[PDB]
Amino acid sequence: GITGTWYNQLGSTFIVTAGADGALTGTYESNAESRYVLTGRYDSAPATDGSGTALGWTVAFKNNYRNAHSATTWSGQYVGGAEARINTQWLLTSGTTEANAWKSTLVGHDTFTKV
Amino acid sequence: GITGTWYNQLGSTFIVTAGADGALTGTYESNAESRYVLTGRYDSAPATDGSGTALGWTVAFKNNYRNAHSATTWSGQYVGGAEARINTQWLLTSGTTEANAWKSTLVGHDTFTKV
Amino acid sequence: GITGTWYNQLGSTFIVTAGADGALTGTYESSRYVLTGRYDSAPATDGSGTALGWTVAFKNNYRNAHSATTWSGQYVGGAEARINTQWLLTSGTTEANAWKSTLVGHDTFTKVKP
Amino acid sequence: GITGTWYNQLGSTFIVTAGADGALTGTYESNAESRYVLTGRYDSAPATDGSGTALGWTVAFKNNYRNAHSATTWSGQYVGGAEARINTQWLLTSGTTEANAWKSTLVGHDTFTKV
Repeated sequence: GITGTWYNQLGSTFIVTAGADGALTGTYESNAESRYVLTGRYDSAPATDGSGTALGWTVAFKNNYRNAHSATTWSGQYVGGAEARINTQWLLTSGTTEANAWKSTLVGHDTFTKV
Repeated sequence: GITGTWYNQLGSTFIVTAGADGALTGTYESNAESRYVLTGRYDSAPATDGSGTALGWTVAFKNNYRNAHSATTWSGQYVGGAEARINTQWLLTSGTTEANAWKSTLVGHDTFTKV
Repeated sequence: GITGTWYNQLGSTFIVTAGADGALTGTYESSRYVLTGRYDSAPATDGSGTALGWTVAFKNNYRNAHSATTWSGQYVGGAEARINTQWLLTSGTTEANAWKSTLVGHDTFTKVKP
Repeated sequence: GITGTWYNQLGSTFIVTAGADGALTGTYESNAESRYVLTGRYDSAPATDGSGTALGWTVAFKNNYRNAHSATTWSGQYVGGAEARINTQWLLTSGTTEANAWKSTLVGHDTFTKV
């Protein structure tokens, strides 16, 4: 149930394909200039006791039009049902010098839904 | 630079290839039963001011022999500098029922060297 | 403002007093546990929220989970006042297990109970 | 073993007193202008299994001389011995309008020593 289009609570969209071999591939859209490659992995053989399915993905915010010198990783789980959701925590890291490496990484969370 | 074999503090091993317009491919190891696919992205065109290179990757802990029902993401940066390092922060999510979701994610930090 | 009884999404109760010097004191029920913390007693005019944080160690007369949680976040006043936080829960582990010592999560607190 | 003067890798210094039933009280500094109150809690009855002692504390970055409109919380554990250390992860949150809340919280790690 992961394959498809997902929307977060504030304008972002991603299209993902979940491969048989646990791969996650797609596009993240924040114009073709706000589109980025997404790649990741997911548990292709989860438990059927009501647990969600573990997954993660990465976007590096560089495309042929712009480069924010920053990458985000999302770690979380897919939960199906009538109300399917991907609940995540993410880490945003920017390229800094050594002296500023202390302030390099933001942390947040994101919920994605199919509508 | 990023391409190579890296080791963290505890002793795990990650072999990565940096290619494409920023693809990260490879394996994580902690023997063949401990090997898992890794996938991520990186800033293929970092700043020229001495900043590091942002990157992220994902490992889902399922292979042909084992399934921990969980995935880890590393968010961080590559420093070419003195000895090259990758300094990361990570999130490990496990699939949980919805009632135990509050304790699904661990957070920690990892430094990699080619030594 | 911040002073009052707060509840998170999971029904836990946070009774806190905001002092005039930026101290936060009170009690947390996830019986009760002592909480202490700090807040910005003079935030920005500009519509910014108020930065704050607090800690609870999960030890009282009944039980001891050998753990402490810290919440860091901000208060946003409004028709619906709310406190948006990220938290870190650290348990005592041996050295070899330290890598799995810390959970991370997010709590939203509100003056109305779920 | 917690009561005293602790130092992180970045210069920063913290003086804490551990009260008998779990209180942590002290100052965080790096001159008066750079001095701020800290308060936290610790497990006043740790396990005897050689596990460490859980604690946490908070500093809000406001004193009589300046206001960063920020608060940092440290969550971690005291590890005793000759090489006594406090290992932490932290969250730094800044006040932000609702529009900039995604980028309000920094995450990182710090290690404290008695020397």
